[PDB]
Amino acid sequence: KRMDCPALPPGWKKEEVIRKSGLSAGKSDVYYFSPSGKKFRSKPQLARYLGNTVDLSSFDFRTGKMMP
DNA sequence: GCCAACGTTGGC
DNA sequence: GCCAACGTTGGC
Repeated sequence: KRMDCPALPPGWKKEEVIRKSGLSAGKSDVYYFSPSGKKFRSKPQLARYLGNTVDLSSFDFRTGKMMP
């Protein structure tokens, strides 16, 4: 399920999807959803949308935490 | 050797 | 044409 990510602005949720098939079966991808449902797949994609709203330079994309 | 990042595939 | 799932690799 999509769980709230406190490091990001209110309404931002993150979800982790285990791959089901193929040679990378078992690995996982992380996605974020904006307050309005829009899907982000990488830290630079989040960065382009959020801009000056929050400094994502210490943001660990995979876990959803600022790692100082 | 690993994986972030994002192109490509397959199904719709 | 859209998009979720998977392949792929340059940079580390």
